[PDB]
Amino acid sequence: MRCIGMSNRDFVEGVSGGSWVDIVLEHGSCVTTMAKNKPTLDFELIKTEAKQPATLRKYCIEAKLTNTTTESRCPTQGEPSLNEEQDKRFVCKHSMVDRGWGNGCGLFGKGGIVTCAMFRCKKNMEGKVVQPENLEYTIVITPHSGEEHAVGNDTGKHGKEIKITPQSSITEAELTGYGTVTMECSPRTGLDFNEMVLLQMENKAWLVHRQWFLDLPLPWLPGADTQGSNWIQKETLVTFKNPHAKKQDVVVLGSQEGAMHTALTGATEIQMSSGNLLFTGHLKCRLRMDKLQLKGMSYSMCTGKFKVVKEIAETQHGTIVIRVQYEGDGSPCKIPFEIMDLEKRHVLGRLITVNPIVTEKDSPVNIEAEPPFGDSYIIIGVEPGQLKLNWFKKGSSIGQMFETTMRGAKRMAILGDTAWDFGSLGGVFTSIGKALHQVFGAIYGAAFSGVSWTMKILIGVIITWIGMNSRSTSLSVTLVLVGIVTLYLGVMVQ
Amino acid sequence: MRCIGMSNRDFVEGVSGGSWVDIVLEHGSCVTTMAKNKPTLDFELIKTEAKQPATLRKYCIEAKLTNTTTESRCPTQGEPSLNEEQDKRFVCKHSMVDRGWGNGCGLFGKGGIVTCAMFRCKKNMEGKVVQPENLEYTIVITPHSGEEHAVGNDTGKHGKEIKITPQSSITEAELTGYGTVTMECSPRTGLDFNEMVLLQMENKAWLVHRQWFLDLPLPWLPGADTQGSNWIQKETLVTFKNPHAKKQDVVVLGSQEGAMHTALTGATEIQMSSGNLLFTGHLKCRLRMDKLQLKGMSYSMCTGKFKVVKEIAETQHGTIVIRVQYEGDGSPCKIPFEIMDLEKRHVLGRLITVNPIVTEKDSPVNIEAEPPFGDSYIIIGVEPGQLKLNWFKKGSSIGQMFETTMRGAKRMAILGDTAWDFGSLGGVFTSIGKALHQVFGAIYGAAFSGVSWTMKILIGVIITWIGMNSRSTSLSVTLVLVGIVTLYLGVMVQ
Amino acid sequence: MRCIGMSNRDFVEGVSGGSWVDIVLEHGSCVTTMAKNKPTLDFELIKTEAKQPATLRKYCIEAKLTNTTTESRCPTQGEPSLNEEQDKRFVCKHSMVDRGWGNGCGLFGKGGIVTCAMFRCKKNMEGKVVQPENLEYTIVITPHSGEEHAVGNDTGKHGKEIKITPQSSITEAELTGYGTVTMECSPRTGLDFNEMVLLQMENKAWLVHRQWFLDLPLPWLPGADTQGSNWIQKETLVTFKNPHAKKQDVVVLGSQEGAMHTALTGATEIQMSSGNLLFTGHLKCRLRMDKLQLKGMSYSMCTGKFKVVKEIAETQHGTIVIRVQYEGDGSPCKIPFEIMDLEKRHVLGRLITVNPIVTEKDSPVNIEAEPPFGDSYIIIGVEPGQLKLNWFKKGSSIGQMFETTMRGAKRMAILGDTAWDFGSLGGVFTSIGKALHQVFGAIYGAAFSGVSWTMKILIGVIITWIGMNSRSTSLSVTLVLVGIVTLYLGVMVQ
Amino acid sequence: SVALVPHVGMGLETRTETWMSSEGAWKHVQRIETWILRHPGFTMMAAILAYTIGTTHFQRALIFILLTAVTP
Amino acid sequence: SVALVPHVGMGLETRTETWMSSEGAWKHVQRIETWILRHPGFTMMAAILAYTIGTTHFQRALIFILLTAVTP
Amino acid sequence: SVALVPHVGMGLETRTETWMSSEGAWKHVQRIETWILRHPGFTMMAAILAYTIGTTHFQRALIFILLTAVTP
Ligand SMILES: *[C@@H]1O[C@H](CO)[C@@H](O)[C@H](O)[C@H]1NC(C)=O
Ligand SMILES: *[C@@H]1O[C@H](CO)[C@@H](O)[C@H](O)[C@H]1NC(C)=O
Ligand SMILES: *[C@@H]1O[C@H](CO)[C@@H](O)[C@H](O)[C@H]1NC(C)=O
Ligand SMILES: *[C@@H]1O[C@H](CO)[C@@H](O)[C@H](O)[C@H]1NC(C)=O
Ligand SMILES: *[C@@H]1O[C@H](CO)[C@@H](O)[C@H](O)[C@H]1NC(C)=O
Ligand SMILES: *[C@@H]1O[C@H](CO)[C@@H](O)[C@H](O)[C@H]1NC(C)=O
Repeated sequence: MRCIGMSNRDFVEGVSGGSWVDIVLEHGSCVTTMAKNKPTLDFELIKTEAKQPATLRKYCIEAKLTNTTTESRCPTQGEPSLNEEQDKRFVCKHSMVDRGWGNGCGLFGKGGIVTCAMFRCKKNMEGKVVQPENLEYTIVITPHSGEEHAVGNDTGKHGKEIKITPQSSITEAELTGYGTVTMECSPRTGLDFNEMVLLQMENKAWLVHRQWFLDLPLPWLPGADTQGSNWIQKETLVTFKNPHAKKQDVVVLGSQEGAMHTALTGATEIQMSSGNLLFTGHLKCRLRMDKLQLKGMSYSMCTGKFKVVKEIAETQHGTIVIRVQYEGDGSPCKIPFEIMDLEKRHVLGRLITVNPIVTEKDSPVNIEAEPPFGDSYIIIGVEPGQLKLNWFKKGSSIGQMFETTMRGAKRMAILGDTAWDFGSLGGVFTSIGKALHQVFGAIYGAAFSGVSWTMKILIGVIITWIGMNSRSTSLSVTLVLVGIVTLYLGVMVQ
Repeated sequence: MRCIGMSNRDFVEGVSGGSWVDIVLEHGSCVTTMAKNKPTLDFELIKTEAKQPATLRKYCIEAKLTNTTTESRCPTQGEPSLNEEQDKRFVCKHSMVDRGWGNGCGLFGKGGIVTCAMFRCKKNMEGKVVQPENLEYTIVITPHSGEEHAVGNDTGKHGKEIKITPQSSITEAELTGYGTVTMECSPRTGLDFNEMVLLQMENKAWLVHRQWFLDLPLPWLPGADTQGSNWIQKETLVTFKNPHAKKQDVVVLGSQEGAMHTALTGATEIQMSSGNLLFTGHLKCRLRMDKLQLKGMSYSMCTGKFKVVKEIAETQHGTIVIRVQYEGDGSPCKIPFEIMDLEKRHVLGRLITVNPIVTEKDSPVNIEAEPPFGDSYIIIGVEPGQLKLNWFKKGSSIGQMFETTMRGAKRMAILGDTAWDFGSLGGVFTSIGKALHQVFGAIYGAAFSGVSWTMKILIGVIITWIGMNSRSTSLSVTLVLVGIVTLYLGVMVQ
Repeated sequence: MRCIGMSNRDFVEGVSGGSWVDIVLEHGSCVTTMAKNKPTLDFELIKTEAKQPATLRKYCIEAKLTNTTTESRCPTQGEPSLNEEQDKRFVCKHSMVDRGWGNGCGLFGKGGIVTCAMFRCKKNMEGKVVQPENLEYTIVITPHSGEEHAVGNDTGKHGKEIKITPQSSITEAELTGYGTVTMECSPRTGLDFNEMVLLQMENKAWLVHRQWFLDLPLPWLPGADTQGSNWIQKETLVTFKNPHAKKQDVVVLGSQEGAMHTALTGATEIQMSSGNLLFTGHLKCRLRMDKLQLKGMSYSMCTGKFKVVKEIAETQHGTIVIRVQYEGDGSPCKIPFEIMDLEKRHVLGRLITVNPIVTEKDSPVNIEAEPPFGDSYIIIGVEPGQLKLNWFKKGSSIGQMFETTMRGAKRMAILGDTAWDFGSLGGVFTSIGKALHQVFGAIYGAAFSGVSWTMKILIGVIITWIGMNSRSTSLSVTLVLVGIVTLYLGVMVQ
Repeated sequence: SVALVPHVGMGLETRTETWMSSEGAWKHVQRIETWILRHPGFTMMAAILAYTIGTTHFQRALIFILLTAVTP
Repeated sequence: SVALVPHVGMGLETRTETWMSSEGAWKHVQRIETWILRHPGFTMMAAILAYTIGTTHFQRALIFILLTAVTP
Repeated sequence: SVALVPHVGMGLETRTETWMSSEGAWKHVQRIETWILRHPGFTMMAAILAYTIGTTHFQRALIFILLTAVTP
């Protein structure tokens, strides 16, 4: 029910070998899991808690230069020295100026001049590395219970909250009346934090890459530093000018906060105010619904009447949600919800909300179902009191095929080799497919390691042109499909 | 004498047709003019006063967002309208969020959402423009007189300060006893300030191009604006993030002072505290020494002895400076300075300080002279009392030829067609040469408009390869010349 | 007289164009000059007083490490920092060590480790430079007078000690009764100290090259440093050993006195205890003996006899010295000294001590003369009392010519183009010869920059083989000549 | 500087849009187009240079766009 | 952004050194070298892609360096 | 170290004897000789390598002595 308001929503219709199914819950997305004789649930990864963060490296974004000292030396007499050079807090630089009789020297030439300035960092951004073992993925599990307000309710108090932690890969989620479900997640595999840093700067946090964070041209100090006075590579925030080769002036650059923000065009924004809250990534888990039972399966069919509380509203994927209130007696019962064609030969559409029941009297219950394309009749009640609701669902079979193909392609582009395990029930076919996709993704990451989307498009066009110009067999169409994959990855990014 | 301490020093040795000579005085360099019957002068453009600055455009570098309001609209109902939409102070951006029953809507889909935030700029930078007639070039003229404190005295109190103003082109300089000299500049020809902007930010000023300044992607307001509340192109300092397509939050970027300093890798810094002080650029104009006369030319040759106060010191260009004091009687006299060879047969080295005289008794006299390469005998006194000091100047004739060729090439690469007027004595040859160089520089600025030095080197080697590959006559040599001048221009940058 | 005891002695027999002759005085050698009707002189550059030395760089040769501290960092958590890293006195180095549960951390991998040790240099060496204007070449001039112990007397009190200084190049030397001589030398051109450094270490001084001194891999500080705590390139004396990647132990290397001593093979040793005393190099200059007069020319030929005090001793160059005492009356007179053959047809040998006189009665007078090869008779007295002294001088004219050619080749190898001025009397021939040799020596120094004598012999043999293998005309003989002169410079070295 | 090296292509892109996903995607494209409009002489010079260096009717446009985008 | 499109080559260069004259000259070269040593796979991929597209032994290396320099 | 780089060849040699001019002039030849005597296998290997790489009867000995000299 919570997954209904979500735009990018997925539907899993597979259980085998013990009702185990591998799904991939995303922060911005949500997965609707359904089976034949098992209740449907809605899994949404709503939060990721990262605890005990270890500081990796602190960069300086805005600094200041005090105690500006400068001393020149006569030509052919060595370099000038300063008592502040021995202190690495003072950024120093040597250059050559014009020395002559007018500067107090005896010779005319290029004399050495040293300029030092105490480098005091005004504001610094912090880099924290978190081990993949101290993660805490918050997952909400909303069962399709047909509540009055369960549809799209993101406030909570309708589903169960599970804190997936690597310390306990095995865990059980106890629902209200649906029993318990098993969710074995792999937080160490998906979204590994061994090469990711939680860069914090002025109440704004990003999930940056470690290799990109280490080579940032800014004055930095290691995380073990508690004084904050020593900075490595101070020349990145400090310039030395030699106007007219007369004297050397040292100048501190402005606040690099704007430069950092325009340098984080690929990093994902997160929340770090009191706790490290990652709201991005994915979490792949196997779900087992053996102990999960249908709530109200023992309830009989109620021969009462139903009333339409909320009109039928079609979602973005085609599933319609109808709110119906039971009028007759015997409130615990199974709603005779069906979807047939106009002639009513048989049930042509499927039900998203498996086994819709009425919990209490005078309680509008929500029922979600995927009707077929075209005109259809939704039957809600029994023969005497029956609601025959006519619904026209737009789209076609080839249209839905194209939409689901594009959705799968986008999922493979976003998750890489993890999307091949989404909804996978096992077998040799999906196994070799995931293996080949992992090999191809490794090759792609080796090739396309840090390129932009425009460069991706350009390289894809070049590869497609070379493949079209390739006259030999078994090599042209491979290059063409590689170019098409690159074009798709370029047009589908960010 | 002031020109001696300068490394980038030029020597003009030509006067004709009324003793007029065209010289380009630069801020970082200085010019030493000399004649055969007229005293040598030293010209240094030490300051440029730009008065009456008019603010053209104020850009914002650090802003602050307040009164963050947002409004979501149901799908198929248009875009949400707010009272802050008409307010130009509030920056807004429309987006699409997931709307359904969980958000208070009736339908499920992509509903419009607007988010407005009051754009309050806390720190900003200001661009000013000055009319070319509002300039005031401060030029110091230190004639070679021989004061012990005159050699390279940047403090002044030894020469004449001329305020070249475009309103008064022809100006006069009255020296102490050397007479008067004429300078006609009209700076409206060089350093066109109609296309240059003085950009001030946190007490740091730069001289940038007008087109580059007006194309800065930052929130700006016109200079005529006083309230400062209306900013154009606010979206360059704010980001509207839509996490999970649930809500659209706007966040202000950091201070763009560091990004601006990065964007000024080719701009020249100047001083702007109370008045616009340009310490860069050039001024090519004409100097007339017809009214100038030699000071002390009517004096006889004193027979007394001389003593060396300061030893002979060679400058970077090869001219040596000797500070000697007169001992005998008859203080106003002419120093018999000469530079002969080992055999002492005929003078070879020329005197930079022409007609050295003794002004007062017990006062050291400075004498600058260009000795030949190898050993040279400097004779300061008369036959009975004579200071025959031998000096060894390193280098060769081809060495000085290559040095002056590189100096002229650097001057050309810096000044465009303006360097062809340096030391120009008139005639058709230099005129057609300057015209051809101006045409070539126009085509170069059309081709090499705003490329970097690396791109300059790349295009140069590409043009050189194309010229070496071309087999046609009169097309390969010009292409190789274009390639090599592009190589030299790319090498000599900053 | 003083020049007789010298092993390396030169004889100049040329004066023209104003009674001037160019001679090159060396420290290890001496120059015996003579004219036709002018007294012979002996010039020996005995000392070079370098004054006003300016330290340009001080290298450390032995240090000690104190306050050795170290700390390791957990893997994947950055580098470890220390409070001593901000002090440049503490040499530090970062590395990786095996970190796991046994070391106190949780992760198993390569954790960062740093170790800082205070670099306190206990003993070091000092490098100074002296300006060419601050030199003082001490030259002794001993005229051939014939005292009792004047021959080979290196203590002094026999000639005049002139201090050639560049402050006053032209200077006169007043002898006892031989008149005055003129000698301007300009120590600037000979052995220029602009590219040389006086290196002092444990009361032992050397005259090193400036480039070789600046590129010494040792901890150095600029000469302007007065505290001596901050050093540059301390990693050359301080190494960090990490056995088995467990811990980084810092240790300082041994004292570099022996390494420097073996590194100063091509350097010439001098004395620097209270003043900079250079006892090496050369000084080429012109000597004018136009004012030089013969002492005792007004004395007539005495009739008294002489007695031999010391036997005739032949020097290393072929000249003989005879000590005779006058016995007759009228001691001030010109000794009738001559060298004839058996038949005594006319004089065959030349007299070194021009115009030998007896200064005082009963005082041994030393007479030097160069007899011809073979048998000769030295006539000392008049026919009443006459000393018939036989002398057989071994050698021949071809042997003397070969020895003179070898001496000239050695002088040209030691002084380069300066040796071509030795004994020069002007003219276009010697001028073009010196110019050609100067260009050849410049090319030689550009090719043979710092090669050793073994590598010199190797390249000489290679060039000789190339010349013998090159069959082209006017190009192979030059290669063979280059190979021969390279072989000669190799065998005549150090 | 740091702003010169962006965070694109790092492989950490997920379903949720990243920082500066709206304007940062076409930032380089629009800045290159504005640099072209402000400097057409260099664009036509690079075009004719690539035309004279390609001689294949395909690599000319490739070299032209590469030389136009490589110059910041 | 603002940091992009620096004020280089605008023709206002004079005898005096400009702002960020020491580090700003080799800034692009150093950042490209760093980006290459951090991602050599793309470097070898662009080299292989240009070796089969140049066919003149000169356009290969040119397209290679252009591809390695155009990527920020 | 400093001992590795000698002061020979600088051109400052004069008539007077230099520091360690007696034993320091032939020390390289002596050390090469004793190194060849201590390591005859590498000497023979360099000899046969220069013999099979020269094939000119002159470059063989040159490359041989070069290989025995450049190896400390
Ligand atoms: C630097 O300047 C401040 C303020 O003038 C002064 O208090 C301090 O002593 C100076 N020196 C250092 C090392 O901070
Ligand atoms: C410049 O001239 C003034 C005149 O009073 C003198 O005091 C000062 O020392 C001079 N500067 C020098 C010689 O550098
Ligand atoms: C912004 O909020 C402040 C908060 O008190 C209010 O005073 C002000 O009127 C508001 N401005 C606008 C334009 O809404
Ligand atoms: C979500 O559930 C809570 C339960 O108290 C309810 O108050 C709220 O109105 C629900 N939200 C919607 C949009 O129906
Ligand atoms: C090193 O240690 C000694 C004594 O252990 C102490 O006197 C000295 O100050 C220390 N040096 C430092 C802390 O730099
Ligand atoms: C050298 O001269 C000194 C001083 O005239 C004299 O005392 C000495 O005897 C002479 N001979 C020697 C061998 O020193």
